[PDB]
Amino acid sequence: QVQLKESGPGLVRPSETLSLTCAVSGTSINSAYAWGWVRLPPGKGLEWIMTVYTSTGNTYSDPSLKSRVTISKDTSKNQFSLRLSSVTVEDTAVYFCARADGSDSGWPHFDNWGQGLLVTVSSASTKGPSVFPLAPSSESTAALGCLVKDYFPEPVTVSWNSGSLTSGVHTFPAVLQSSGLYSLSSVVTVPSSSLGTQTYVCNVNHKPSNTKVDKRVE
Amino acid sequence: EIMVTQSPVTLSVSPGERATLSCRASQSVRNRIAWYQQKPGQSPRLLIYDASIRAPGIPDRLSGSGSGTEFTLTINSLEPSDVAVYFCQLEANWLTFGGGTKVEIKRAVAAPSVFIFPPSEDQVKSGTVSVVCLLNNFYPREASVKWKVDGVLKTGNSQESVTEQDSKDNTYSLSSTLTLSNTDYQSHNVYACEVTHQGLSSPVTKSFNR
Repeated sequence: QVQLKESGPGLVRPSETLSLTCAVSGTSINSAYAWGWVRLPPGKGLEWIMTVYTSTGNTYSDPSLKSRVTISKDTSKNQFSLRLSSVTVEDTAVYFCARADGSDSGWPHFDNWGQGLLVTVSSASTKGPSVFPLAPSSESTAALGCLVKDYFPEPVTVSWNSGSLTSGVHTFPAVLQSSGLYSLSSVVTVPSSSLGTQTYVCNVNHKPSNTKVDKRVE
Repeated sequence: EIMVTQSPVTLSVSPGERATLSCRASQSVRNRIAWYQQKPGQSPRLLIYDASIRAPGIPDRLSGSGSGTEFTLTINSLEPSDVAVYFCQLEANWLTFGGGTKVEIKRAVAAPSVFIFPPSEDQVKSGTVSVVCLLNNFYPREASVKWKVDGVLKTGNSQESVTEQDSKDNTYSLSSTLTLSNTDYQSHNVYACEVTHQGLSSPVTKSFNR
């Protein structure tokens, strides 16, 4: 009965200030016990950042980043924002905002999380991907795919036949190449007898670069 | 100063059996532990708060317990919908989560289907070609992929990626990409992908010319 939605830039230059806004829908923000920010670094679990309490406005933050983080609250917009300053590349993570509940004990726990927003910290520029088809060499099952090469930053969306084909599809997580750019594959297994009577297209979407490409695979 | 350590890192449980996850606090914290479930690409969902209280909507199969320093999350009759990462959280003003525990179901040994994809013709115009080898639907999580160009081993020039455990058949897929320059790709002939896996009696090799 409460929905949270993170907002902010997906790419931030180093040493700048990351500003993320958490829009709350369903209830008043001050009707909640407390609100918090938690991020998910690559190769790391959940790491709590800040927590603001409604009745007092008091803030608690992780000591390893105390002077670099603040939180503002706008009751008119029914939202609260997180501001991280002097941002380094260590701050690249998926940032969530969540509602806290103290139960009878008064100790906080999160009961409602937002979608989460990926923020990459890099001085690199936004780059669109190159999409190449993946077909076997020129046997009861064929493997078709698309290679989404050299894009920045994450993420990208890949669907097959405009979401009409889901079975046998495997979209692999992206791999960070040593060039600073990402590349992933998205494969699908189909009956070999259907290759002549069935078209297979991959729908690649890279919102950071405003790129959209559909590739016919044969 | 209080730390919460989870154990084990990965947990492999047969379908219908019991999964027992551990969360150890460095100091006695009574019942101030909350458990969360997080699936890949999704937000964390609250399972247990105050050590043993189920969140609304959480089935009776899952139940938390423990007081003091050691805490346990139990998943009885494990379901394919239970494959996720589970976090325990210390309920304090200075919050802190555990490292997380990945849970997967146990399956019969499944051999992988090995496919290899020659680079498209528009790749060579770019100056860089990428050949992809696909390992599709195998249960033993780890395999060994080897790239051989004219018999020369070239594994350190590739990158691999593994998808999550499938919700339907409970297998894993792997995709390796060997990235070379066009001026180096045109100077060699045979490009082979050698796969070693538990479900294979001998290594499987897929190759192509040109």
